Amino acid sequence: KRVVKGEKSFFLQPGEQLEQGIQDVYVLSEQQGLLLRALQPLEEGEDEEKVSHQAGDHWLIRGPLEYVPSAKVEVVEERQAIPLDENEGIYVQDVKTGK
Amino acid sequence: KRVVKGEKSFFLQPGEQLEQGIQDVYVLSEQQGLLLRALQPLEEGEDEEKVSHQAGDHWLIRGPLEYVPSAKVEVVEERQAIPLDENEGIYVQDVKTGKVRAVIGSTYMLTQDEVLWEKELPPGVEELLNKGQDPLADRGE
Repeated sequence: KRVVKGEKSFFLQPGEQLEQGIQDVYVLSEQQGLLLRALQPLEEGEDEEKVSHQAGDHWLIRGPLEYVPSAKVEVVEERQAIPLDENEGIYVQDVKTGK
Repeated sequence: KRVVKGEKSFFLQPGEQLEQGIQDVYVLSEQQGLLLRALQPLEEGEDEEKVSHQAGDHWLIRGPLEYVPSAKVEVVEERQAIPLDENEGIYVQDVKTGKVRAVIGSTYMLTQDEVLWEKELPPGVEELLNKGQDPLADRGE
């Protein structure tokens, strides 16, 4: 597969095909995040540092940004921030450790 | 038999055949593991060290990894990690030795040769556990 993003007009050459059609890019505020798992060992240098991810790793994207998924990356779930007043709280469970 | 993995396009030459078709590779997080038994003495150097396995050996694979089964390896069971809160636990039984114990605290995936044990209680004690919560509270009846 091959991912094409941006302003671009092209013809589908004989053999090529779109997977699901023309898709719109994820656009995210700071109240919004994406949970998305790797499928292969991959690298992505968005900032100066390089984040690596092994074959089954989930991770969380967040912030004012636009994100287009890679071919090696599947998107699992869209998250939102929970607006917590001071002296209000939730009970989270870190399921890797259990705490 | 012969196992072909990866991005590859080929023709089935005259005589050849697929065993069950185009199959998708096992992909595993750290909450997931595979139990899979050998059928012949085999070697596999995934890391620098070499693990050997005799003809009937089960073992457990775990982690962020992708795994394609060998022709000498049969897959028995898919495991998941049990999310255990602190001060919560399960009763595992190592069936090679027999020693049932209690593993309490962190999350736990049952290794090779471990099974879940069931703790039964004497009659009426379960009625005391579920019904009577706080004997300072509901001690009236």
